[PDB]
Amino acid sequence: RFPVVNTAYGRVRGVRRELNNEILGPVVQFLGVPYATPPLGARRFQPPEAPASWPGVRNATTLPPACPQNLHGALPAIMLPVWFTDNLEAAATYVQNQSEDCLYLNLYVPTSGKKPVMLFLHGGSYMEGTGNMFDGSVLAAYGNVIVVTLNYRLGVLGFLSTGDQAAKGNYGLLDQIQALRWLSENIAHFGGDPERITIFGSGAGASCVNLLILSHHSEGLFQKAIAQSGTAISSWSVNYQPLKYTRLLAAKVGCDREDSTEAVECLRRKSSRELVDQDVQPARYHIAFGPVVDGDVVPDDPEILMQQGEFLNYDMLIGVNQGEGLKFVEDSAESEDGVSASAFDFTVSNFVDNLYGYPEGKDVLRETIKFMYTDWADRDNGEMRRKTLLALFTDHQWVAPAVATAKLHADYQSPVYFYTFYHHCQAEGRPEWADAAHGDELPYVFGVPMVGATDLFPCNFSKNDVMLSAVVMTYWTNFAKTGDPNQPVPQDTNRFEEVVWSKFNSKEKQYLHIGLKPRVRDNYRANKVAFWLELVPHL
Amino acid sequence: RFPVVNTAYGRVRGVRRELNNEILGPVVQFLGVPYATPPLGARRFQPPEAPASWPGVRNATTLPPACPQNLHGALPAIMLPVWFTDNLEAAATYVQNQSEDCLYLNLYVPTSGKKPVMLFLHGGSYMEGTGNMFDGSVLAAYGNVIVVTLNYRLGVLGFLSTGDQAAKGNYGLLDQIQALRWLSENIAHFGGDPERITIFGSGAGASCVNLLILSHHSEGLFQKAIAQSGTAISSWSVNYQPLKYTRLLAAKVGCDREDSTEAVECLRRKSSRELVDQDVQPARYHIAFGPVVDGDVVPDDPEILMQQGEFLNYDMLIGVNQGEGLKFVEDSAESEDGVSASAFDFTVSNFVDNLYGYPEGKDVLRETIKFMYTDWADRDNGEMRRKTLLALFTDHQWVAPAVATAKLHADYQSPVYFYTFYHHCQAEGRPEWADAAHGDELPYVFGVPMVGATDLFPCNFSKNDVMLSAVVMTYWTNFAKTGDPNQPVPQDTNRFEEVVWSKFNSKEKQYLHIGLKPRVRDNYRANKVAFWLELVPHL
Amino acid sequence: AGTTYIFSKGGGQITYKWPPNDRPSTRADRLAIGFSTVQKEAVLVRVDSSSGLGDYLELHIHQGKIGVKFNVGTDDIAIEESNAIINDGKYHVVRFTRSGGNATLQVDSWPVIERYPAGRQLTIFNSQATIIIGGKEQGQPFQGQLSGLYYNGLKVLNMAAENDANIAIVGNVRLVG
Amino acid sequence: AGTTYIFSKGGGQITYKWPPNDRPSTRADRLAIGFSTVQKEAVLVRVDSSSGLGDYLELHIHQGKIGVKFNVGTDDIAIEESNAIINDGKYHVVRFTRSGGNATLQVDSWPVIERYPAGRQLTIFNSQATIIIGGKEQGQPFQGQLSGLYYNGLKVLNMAAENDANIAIVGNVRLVG
Ligand SMILES: *[C@@H]1O[C@H](CO)[C@@H](O)[C@H](O)[C@H]1NC(C)=O
Ligand SMILES: *[C@@H]1O[C@H](CO)[C@@H](O)[C@H](O)[C@H]1NC(C)=O
Ligand SMILES: *[C@@H]1O[C@H](CO)[C@@H](O)[C@H](O)[C@H]1NC(C)=O
Ligand SMILES: *[C@@H]1O[C@H](CO)[C@@H](O)[C@H](O)[C@H]1NC(C)=O
Ligand SMILES: *[C@@H]1O[C@H](CO)[C@@H](O)[C@H](O)[C@H]1NC(C)=O
Ligand SMILES: *[C@@H]1O[C@H](CO)[C@@H](O)[C@H](O)[C@H]1NC(C)=O
Ligand SMILES: [Ca+2]
Ligand SMILES: [Ca+2]
Repeated sequence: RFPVVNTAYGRVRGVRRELNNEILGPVVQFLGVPYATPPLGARRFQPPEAPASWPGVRNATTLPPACPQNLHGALPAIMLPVWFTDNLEAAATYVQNQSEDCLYLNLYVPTSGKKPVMLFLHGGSYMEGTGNMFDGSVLAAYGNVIVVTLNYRLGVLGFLSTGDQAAKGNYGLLDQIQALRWLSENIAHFGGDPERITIFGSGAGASCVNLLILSHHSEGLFQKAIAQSGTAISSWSVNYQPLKYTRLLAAKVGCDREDSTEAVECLRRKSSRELVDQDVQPARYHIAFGPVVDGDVVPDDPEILMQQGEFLNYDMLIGVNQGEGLKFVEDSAESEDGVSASAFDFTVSNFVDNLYGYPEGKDVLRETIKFMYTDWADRDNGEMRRKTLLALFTDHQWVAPAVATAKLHADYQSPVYFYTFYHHCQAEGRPEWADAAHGDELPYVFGVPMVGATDLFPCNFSKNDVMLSAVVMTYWTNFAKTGDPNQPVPQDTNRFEEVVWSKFNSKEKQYLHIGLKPRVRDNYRANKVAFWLELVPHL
Repeated sequence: RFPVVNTAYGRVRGVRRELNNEILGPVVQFLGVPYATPPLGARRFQPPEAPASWPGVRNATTLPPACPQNLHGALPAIMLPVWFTDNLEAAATYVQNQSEDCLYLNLYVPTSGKKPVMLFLHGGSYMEGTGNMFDGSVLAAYGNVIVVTLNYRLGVLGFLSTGDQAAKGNYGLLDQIQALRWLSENIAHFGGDPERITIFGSGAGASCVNLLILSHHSEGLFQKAIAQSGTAISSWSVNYQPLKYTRLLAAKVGCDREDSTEAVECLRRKSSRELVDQDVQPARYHIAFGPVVDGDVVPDDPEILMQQGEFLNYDMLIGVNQGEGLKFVEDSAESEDGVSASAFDFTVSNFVDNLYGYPEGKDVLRETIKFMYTDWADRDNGEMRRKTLLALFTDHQWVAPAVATAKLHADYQSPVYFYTFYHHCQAEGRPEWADAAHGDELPYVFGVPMVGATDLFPCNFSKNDVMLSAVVMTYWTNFAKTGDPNQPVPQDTNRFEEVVWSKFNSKEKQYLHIGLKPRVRDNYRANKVAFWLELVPHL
Repeated sequence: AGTTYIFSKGGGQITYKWPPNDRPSTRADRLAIGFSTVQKEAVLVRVDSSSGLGDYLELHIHQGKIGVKFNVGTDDIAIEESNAIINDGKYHVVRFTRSGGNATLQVDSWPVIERYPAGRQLTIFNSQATIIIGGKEQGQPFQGQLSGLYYNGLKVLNMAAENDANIAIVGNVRLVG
Repeated sequence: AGTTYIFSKGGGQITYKWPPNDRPSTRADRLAIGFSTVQKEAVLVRVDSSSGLGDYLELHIHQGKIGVKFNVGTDDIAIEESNAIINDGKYHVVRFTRSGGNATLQVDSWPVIERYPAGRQLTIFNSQATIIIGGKEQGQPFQGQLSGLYYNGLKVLNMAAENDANIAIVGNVRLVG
């Protein structure tokens, strides 16, 4: 049918699309309901407002337009998910209707009371992506939960700031908070539960989730959180010099005033497409436009705030993949042997210069992190140097910040569940030596194996992948239901039945090792994590 | 019988003691044959000369006297073998007839050509020990080799020096070289082969071996060297500040004249008992009286000398044990747990000040060697901090120098065989957590388990101990015979039959893991060895 | 006066122990209590965090003047009704509104005493563990009558009288009526 | 005056390969060889270390002057007999004795020439591998007659005449008689 549900601002008409598979029940999709006023003119570069009531019934059947972006331009290719960089054309297929009016969200209701809600905060980086790429319909049909995927302002229109009061910034975070408010005060009509709202995202979008924890704006909106392959303390999570890039963009676009307010007004006079297409290149392993520490949404740097217990006890599910810096070694990934020492030292030196660059001492730090990240039992392998470089990038950017934030969240008696992903979808262009890369868990979480390969994921999915996906969404939906991945639904079609996930205590850093052969392990890369967290600050 | 042989300086009558075991033949012992004139008067602090011919037949049946030494004094207790300090009162039984004319030696002839000779250099440190303790008669009758032991000047009478030509020093090394010359020119009569002379020793004596290789004086005397648990490049192998300790001793003993010749002449008129019994304290992990770089016996710094290939291509057999710094953790061996957290950064700190003490930087070195030598999966174990402290001392003082010397000797194409000893005799006074300590391989090399427990080794020897002693004795005797541990004699009375001991190439550092489960491994503690050889210099 | 619990000779303590998996944290705190006593020095209401966390809330009468002292992590902030005598033996109600570091105290209908601390102050009360009423363990036992305890949406004496599974009264603290 | 190997048109070379397990390293070197030739520029005796090590000893005739250049590790110390001409067709015998860095070169009965290089110098000739006579592979082919090549108690030419296993003959080397 075409079910109609009345919201607090009007009435919307959904659909009743039935899934390709058999065991999955029908799913009702309200694709394209709005949650804020479209920031088109003077409301641009301002926090969003509540929507406007409409008379009658509004169609919700087609995917809403995406926010303005430039996929075929100059984007940070090191932080984007691998499946998004590989399938760039199939990704740009979705972002074709780009327009400044994009603040719409899609809900996937399924067909033990009110169903929990799971918001998905997408975004490999802050300059690209849209919510229509992830068909959260298999997940809703499996876990009996309501998946909500939103669209928020990205790039210049959502994160431009000057530090002053003329342009505070963090308009994307405010859009996400407005969407959370809309879900909190409207999901009861759809059968959802406004008291069991989880937020889960991958990549830098997960960073938003973390940045949505240290903000007093989102106090009672959501109860849990699932941050996978993302943190608020990595190098590319927040922007610390927003004026240096805002002035650069203003100068390149045509008007660079010395007054913040008039420059902001001049930018507001520009079109939404002219300033998106403009190329502003940030420093390596950083971001140009992103969340900015101002005092309203992000009171201070996320490292300081989360150390002194500035959060309100959200159940948390953190995790990382095994090797995520697959694009760190990409200039030397198509050779018979790996990286020669003359190039390994060059890459490590460039790494140190770009990230640390501390003038106090660098001839000591470079040597010690060269010595640590090499296996002396097989020193002259060459081929197994790409592995150590990949491990270096994965450990510094993803594993260490994730472990640090898990320890900090678990030091204030808030539940933390740590996971590590090893299995990956067997693609065509993915190298055999490489392992599960950045964002290589999204197909499994969303039920792509149980619905068949799509344009974004062209891999051949066997029965092993189907079982792993079923187990992964079982864990995620159990966490959404109660906050413990083991209690609601016992594991069923295997080595997944007898493994019990345990919390992440700081003293005993227990975690679960999701993969072909699961196990509740005791410490993940304790040597390198301790190196990056406890030794490098002393050098 | 009571055999008599005609040496170049006369005739000596020997005894024919028969060994207790039923698998060993008779052994002819010639004990006390002199090899140099007795340095009592003006010959003190002078290099030795050849002996004087004696008419008639000399009775060589009783053990010769030992050199002067103050056992109940301030001996360096770190470098001494464990069994020596444990049975210190029993060891003093052998050294009771201390006389200044101690320059004697004793041979243990057995009864496929001629017989090889194996000289043994004793001395845990440079101020103690005598050759009568090691009754090398079980080894002689097993491998059909002629085992020779000697006495050389130790301590002040042996290694006193000032720097100039007044007292060059290294008189103990010259006594050892004189003994080697006596064996070279007189061993043919006894039935030995004067061109197959191995020279082996454990502890500081092994250091003498590694200083008899880089020495111009000993060119054609020997051909092979077995240096077990000892190097010439460690901190306590040579003395780089002889003048300070010599002047302090001269002042303490009664005369410190501002001219070196006058002080030396005054010292030459003083009795041995009143200057041996002094108390001269060296800096920690160093020696007061020892070999000195002068230009005659040790041409230059052994670390610099051996990097430029200043050796004459001697076959080599180096070895270490698992944990040899058992006396490093001595203040925390009678505690239920291991060491405290504040007691782990105190021992390491004192280690750093005593050994390195660089003013350029020590807060970088201390932190990195404190981070490296700890188990991060058991960060608060306690016991696995005593273990890591023992491993730290063993790696710095015994394993890294041994690997460096083996690499620098195999770079110039000289057959080097590396071994690591793990099994040990279960003693009474040693801790249960401990492993094979310093000098715990000597009973097996000398066949003590095959003759029964003695006063020096009161341990309980099972069949495994006897089998291991036979195996290591067979390996040593094969090396003495042909320079190849496995060539002449196959293993006999086990997993030792099918293991083939390979060379030690500087690219693939193969070695034999001697123990209850022998197997030719590939790299011994590659991480810590590379840390001490290649990273610490950069800091 | 609501559910009146008396404190007789010898003192006592009533404790609400939060469930281990449902410990709450909040930016803003609310407190209300009607007390009747004559004790010059005592402790009425104490709120503690879990193990290792120094954040606490304390209601204490010093020199006959009731005051609220909270430590949210940075420093202790204490506000007192200095210009009023409360230990006259009558029923006196008090309310305490906490937001960030700012705190307002109201007594009956008397003028409100407000406090706006200067500088950077923390705002989160981290992982509350127990509500302590009586103050005997601290060193200032309370002898009197208490009624109407409201704390951040929780009526402590009400569910204490309702025999909740996580409430324990040790001592001579008796219910009035 | 013993075994004589005569080079012919084109050139020749004699290579002695020490066994891999018995390569000697010596602090003293002796090289005696009798020669007869009229070539102005050539190399007669070349002794090399194993692979990697730069130790070498080279006896060469250049501009009518016979000289030996050896690298023991520090610098190529070369001593040359300059006040004489030897490639006049007459038979000659040359001896070279080396100890440490010090060298002594003698030819026939003329007074010996001594080289005493100054400064700290290395001494040990590490891991001699092969002996090259004629220098066909060195770059200067040698044409003439050679006899009695005595090297540290070893006679290479004498062993060559008895079909030594390690001796290799390549080129136009001919044996007289
Ligand atoms: C959308 O609205 C139009 C307006 O009349 C209606 O005709 C149509 O049925 C609706 N649904 C669609 C197009 O799916
Ligand atoms: C995967 O499927 C595609 C299309 O069915 C096929 O061409 C390919 O050979 C399969 N196997 C792979 C990619 O390993
Ligand atoms: C030598 O020793 C034997 C055996 O003890 C003894 O009989 C003999 O008298 C000794 N002779 C001398 C000269 O000491
Ligand atoms: C050695 O072991 C045997 C048992 O095999 C035992 O009888 C004997 O007492 C032990 N000796 C010592 C000194 O413990
Ligand atoms: C606390 O008082 C300060 C003083 O100006 C004010 O800025 C702040 O907003 C107050 N706190 C809250 C949560 O309003
Ligand atoms: C070479 O001659 C000098 C000067 O006589 C001498 O000092 C040096 O010891 C000699 N070298 C050797 C190796 O004998
Ligand atoms: Ca706090
Ligand atoms: Ca050399």
